[PDB]
Amino acid sequence: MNIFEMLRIDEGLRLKIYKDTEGYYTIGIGHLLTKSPSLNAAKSELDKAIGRNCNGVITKDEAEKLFNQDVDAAVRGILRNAKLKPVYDSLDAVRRCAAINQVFQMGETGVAGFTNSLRMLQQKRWDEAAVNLAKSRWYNQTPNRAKRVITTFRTGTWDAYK
Ligand SMILES: Cc1c(N)cccc1F
Ligand SMILES: [Cl-]
Ligand SMILES: [Cl-]
Repeated sequence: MNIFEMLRIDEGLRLKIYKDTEGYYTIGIGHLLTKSPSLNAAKSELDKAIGRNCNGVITKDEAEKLFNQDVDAAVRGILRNAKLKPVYDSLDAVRRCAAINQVFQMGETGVAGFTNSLRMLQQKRWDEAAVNLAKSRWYNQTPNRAKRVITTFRTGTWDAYK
């Protein structure tokens, strides 16, 4: 198990523009295209990112290219965030994947609001952090996944990903 397999399981793979859990246009492996409700806006974004007129459709290699780039940006985002960085370096390798997962799904932002949890995770209070993490719109909106990520932070193993 690694980040890529992990995320591939949580986000799945689609070659055609689709709406994600929140209604936004996305493609590939959870690659958000835009929050606007204008599909055309989304197709433009698509083209821009792929660098070619896709007409809402892409290849597998293309999807995986976005994927790489996205995994990268995210970690990179973590590392650059002052509040994030320290927590992230205090973790073992599996838990790190869990951090990445969240940021990928929610942004530097979305996450920058889990202070209490962050702190708990930094103190290595697994069970506490996990209960904390669950008291969230995040868990309530996408429980199955959130469950997998939380079990991941709690245990430090890939059990939930089987
Ligand atoms: C999202 C996250 C968590 N949960 C813990 C440490 C760093 C980080 F970016
Ligand atoms: Cl791109
Ligand atoms: Cl879910």
